[PDB]
Amino acid sequence: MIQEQTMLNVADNSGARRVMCIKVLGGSHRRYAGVGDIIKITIKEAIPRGKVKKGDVLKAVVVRTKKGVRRPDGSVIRFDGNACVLLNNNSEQPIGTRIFGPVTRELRSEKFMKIISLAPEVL
Amino acid sequence: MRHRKSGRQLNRNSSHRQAMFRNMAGSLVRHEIIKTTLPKAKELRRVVEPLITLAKTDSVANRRLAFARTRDNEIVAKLFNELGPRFASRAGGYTRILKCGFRAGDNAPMAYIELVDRS
Amino acid sequence: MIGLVGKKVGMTRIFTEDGVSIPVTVIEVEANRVTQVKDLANDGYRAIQVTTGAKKANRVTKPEAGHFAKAGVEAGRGLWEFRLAEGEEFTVGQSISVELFADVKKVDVTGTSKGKGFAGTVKRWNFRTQDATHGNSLSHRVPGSIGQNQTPGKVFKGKKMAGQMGNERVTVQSLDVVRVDAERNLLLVKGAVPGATGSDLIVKPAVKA
Amino acid sequence: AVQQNKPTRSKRGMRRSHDALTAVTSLSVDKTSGEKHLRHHITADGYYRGRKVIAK
Amino acid sequence: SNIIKQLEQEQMKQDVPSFRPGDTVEVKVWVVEGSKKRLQAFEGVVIAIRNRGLHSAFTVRKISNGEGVERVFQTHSPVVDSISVKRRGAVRKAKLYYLRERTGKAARIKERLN
RNA sequence: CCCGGCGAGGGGAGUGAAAAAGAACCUGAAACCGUGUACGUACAAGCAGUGGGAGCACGCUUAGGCGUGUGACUGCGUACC
RNA sequence: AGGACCGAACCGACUAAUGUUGAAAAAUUAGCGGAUGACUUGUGGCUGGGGGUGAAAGGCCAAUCAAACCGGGAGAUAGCU
RNA sequence: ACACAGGUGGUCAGGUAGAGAAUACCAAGGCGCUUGAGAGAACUCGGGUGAAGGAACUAGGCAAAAUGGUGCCGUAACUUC
RNA sequence: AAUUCCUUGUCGGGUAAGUUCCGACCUGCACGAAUGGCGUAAUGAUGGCCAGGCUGUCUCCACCCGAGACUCAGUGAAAU
RNA sequence: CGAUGUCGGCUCAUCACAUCCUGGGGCUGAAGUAGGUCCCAAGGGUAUGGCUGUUCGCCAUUUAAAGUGGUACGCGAGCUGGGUUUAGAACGUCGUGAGACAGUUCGGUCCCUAUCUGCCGUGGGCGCUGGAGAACUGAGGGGGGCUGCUCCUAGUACGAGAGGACCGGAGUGGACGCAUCACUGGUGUUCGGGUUGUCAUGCCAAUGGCACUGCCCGGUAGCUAAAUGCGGAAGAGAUAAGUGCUGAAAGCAUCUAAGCACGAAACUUGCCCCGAGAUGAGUUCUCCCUGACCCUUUAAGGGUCCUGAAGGAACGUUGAAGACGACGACGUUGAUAGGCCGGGUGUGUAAGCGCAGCGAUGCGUUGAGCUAACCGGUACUAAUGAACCGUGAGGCUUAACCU
Ligand SMILES: [Mg+2]
Repeated sequence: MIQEQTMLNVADNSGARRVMCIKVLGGSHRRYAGVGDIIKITIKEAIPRGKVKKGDVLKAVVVRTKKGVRRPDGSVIRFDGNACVLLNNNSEQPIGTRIFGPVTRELRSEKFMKIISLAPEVL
Repeated sequence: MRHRKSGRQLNRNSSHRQAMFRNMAGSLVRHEIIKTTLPKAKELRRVVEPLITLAKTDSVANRRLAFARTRDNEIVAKLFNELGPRFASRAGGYTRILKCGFRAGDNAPMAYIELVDRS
Repeated sequence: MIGLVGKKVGMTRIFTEDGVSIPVTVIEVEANRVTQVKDLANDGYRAIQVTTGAKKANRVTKPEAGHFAKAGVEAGRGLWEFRLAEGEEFTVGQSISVELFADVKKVDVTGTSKGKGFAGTVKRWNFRTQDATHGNSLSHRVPGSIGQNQTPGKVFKGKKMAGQMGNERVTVQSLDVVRVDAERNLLLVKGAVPGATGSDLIVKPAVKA
Repeated sequence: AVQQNKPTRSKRGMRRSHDALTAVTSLSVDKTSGEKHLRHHITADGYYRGRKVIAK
Repeated sequence: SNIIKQLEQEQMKQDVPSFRPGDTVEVKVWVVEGSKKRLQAFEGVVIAIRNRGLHSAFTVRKISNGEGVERVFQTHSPVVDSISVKRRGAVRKAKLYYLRERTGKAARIKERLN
């Protein structure tokens, strides 16, 4: 459950450390955002030399939420980090190639098959 | 709303509510019958009748219980020595409610609450 | 097609074999006993008046039981009437089991909602509160403006204002039937039916086909 | 926040049209002491449903 | 009630191992993909248990990839398959909310033995 | 003298020309508020009247005829300075 | 040592809410500042209205101040309502 | 103007915690603040708690939240040192 | 510029976005040297801008505790 | 001018159509895709922030779109007081000056308990022509009406390729609204634990009081969203724009004049809800009352005694019902409430004793002790014998049967 003006975590080797969402996507007035979702974010913090840079504006996918997501048995999988993974603005696919930390089955798709392939642990 | 709830506020906060029913039960058991309001009547049903049910076992632990409830050894005495063995067979219903009309100075609906085995 | 009489036994969840927790609501459907069959000749409309259950015999009245006695059937806990669909006939003394719903998939639960008392407008009509700070005096949950300056200079019919919310006839539609326990006269349906536990309910089939 | 006319005293009766009191319907007779009292209340003499419920 | 619990008792799983909070446990859950019902493990520390019969549940916390993964497990769910107490634990409080963040040194729980 | 709290206040009883002179006391207007009678009044829109007028009630009476009170219905009609 | 520091009393009155037919003709509540000094306070004393006094703001001079209050001219005057 | 949350000068200084006339609980001592009795809608007053988010709110981080003790370690720009 | 009309001047900073601020630029409508000028540590319930912390400020409110509101009894205004 | 407060915001709006998305056409300098334009169509929908008091605008990034106006530039007896617009103060500027500047800057009291209309609720009266109790009927009125994306058809029609459809279908969203607490949570100052200071219980032990619930950690019921069910229709009818059919007037032609069709989120419906104060008070079913008499102004009249039904009301216990009313359930025959019993729940191994240990403490007894609203029971208490109300067969006029 991520709204805008929320700091997140960069869960890969894309180069950034601290980002913040500026736009929930996928429909007008969509208030909050969960996993498997595409959001337009800034970059507040990147490494001294990386693939990305401070202040860059691009899309990302959310992979870990503090609030957690549910399963059809009723079970919920909560994390301790509102953490996300960058994407391309246009080809809509990630930048880094080393996923940091575990992910969910709600990420897997034909869309993010690449990422879960690079994932260290899939819940 | 107050759906499926319980308890009565009595226009008092809980520290007043708790310290009152301490002195209300301590007064009652001392005389087995007092005069009070019908609202204060029906809730003291839910106070002393478990204390009577507590009086059906005199453990020295339960000697500590009622003094923790009341801070009055005399009532702790009187429950266990007398009221315990008195009401020792009754499956609840240790009291009786006598709505006795209205109070003079304010039109308040008074009641008499007594014990069953009082005579 | 006719509906049947239920009662909100309570909400629960059914696990499937496959790890899917379906929240259903337990509703019992007793022997729904037909009482009066309204017609075209006397009444102009085909409808069966039914009952189910029973009540205290010292509480049923002489006008009431004589209606049952004319039917020659046990006094229920209440009377209900369903408009008969055509080609669907019944006798007077017939009772009806839950097994009519053995073939449905979606049904409609008709029930009196819970009673929420005198609701506030923000609660009743999903309004916005005003600011709780930045200078607001005494207007933290008021609805603010209600009309206009003088040219339609009144308040209009059907204005969203405060009042009783709930305690009334609502009907959630298209609810999936899950299990028809004809053995102990029960019914499992996915969803959250109106009203509180033990309130009586009306289960018709789905109105949207 | 105040009247722009004066209300008629005819309205004042109509305002007080529902403000009437209500007398007691019947009085419960004590079956033993004979006297009357409120239904579901004790007598003025400590009797209720016949018996001496309280020596006052 | 008398009828509600009749439908709950016919769905509770009989193979439930009893334990306490603070007990390091393993859970084997089902994972289906394509037709591959693989039985994926999960393992960590019970921080809380919710006891409501058929609706009973609990919560297992682990520290995976340096991150605190919490999955609340419904007890009688069919999709969990095995619960295995790998280690009991000597806690006092009934629910371990402070162990959502007490990590490293203060992540330690001493093992119950009575 | 009776009610009442030994009250308050009243009711007798007496006084006096008179107490509808009783001391909150000549006379008691209006506003205001009663209580009773009459008639009207619970599908009906507006300075509240007026004009017409059903009925009821009611007085003379010769209940004819009318007075009186009420105003069913209806025409007309937007206070005053 | 200090128109030194923190901080009670004390002395303020900064912010916000309340209150606004108020508990109150200016206050309460919560925080606020100063708090050995150009401090604060008791008891007196003095300065009088075109005058006083004023770390000045027309500020203050008995709930009154760009000219205090009271009495007198005085039934000021009013091409106005 | 009130049996009015205001104002009013001096004196007296128990115990425990506590640097303290801070507080916090008490003693001595004095009270329970002149309508109650219920009910436990909205709304308002005063409060407490809050998933995820963390100022985006807004004129404005107003208000709230938060910080806060002692001992020790440590401490920039600049400085009129 | 507490002074700049034009004017959201231009450039730079900052922000994703900055009619604000900050630093330049001087084209100073209509700076200016004791009605001082330009600086300045310290100071400030001083103005504006930025961050961290912080959180019902907001998203989007939800619940509960008291005080009223409401019922009854006694009392019993107001302005218009 | 004996007072009609205005900028902007906020909270609530509502209307128009001169239509932004959506819907339907026509033409194209419309291959398709994408458009252009005009017509029909107002049912629904129709951003957030940076900036500045703003409005506006600029910008960032969304949407399917980010319609335009009317409403005292809607909306202060609803809010805000930033802008404007009091007194304080300063600069620029002007004036000798006092002063002033649609020059700027700093600071700068937002009263109103609702009589009426109104509106949302909820009642009482009376009526509906014997009384009563239910079932309704459904006049009318209200709710509701959004859309994305993905896939299929199919990389097909089209197209040189690039690109890429119609139509038809599916799946999933967003936004909204309803139901709701099974789940996820929150709350849960009535349950349990922890802990500080102090006071008290003769004292220890053990408690309690007070310290924002003293400070915490938890947490039942309920209430709750962020939790999760469902909704938006399909269909019908008449249509708008528009497309036609046959076809004269007018030997042709012509959608029109006769006749016939098609045609849109608009309309009527169809869905939900209200609903006989629908005075036009409707319908159905049930139940109850079958006395004596006088009186005169005979009258749809006055009274007396007899009778008091169905039932209703009142009373009590009460509710997931509730401001109060109203509504529901129960009142001994009885589970209505309380207690009780069993449970469950949460809390987390009580106290007491034993043990170890100088002791703090730890271990044993011990998932102990306890447990709010809960589950199942239990009449143990409180739900009284009454009494009350409401009566005694129900006007006239026809007709239509039957006598
Ligand atoms: Mg009244």
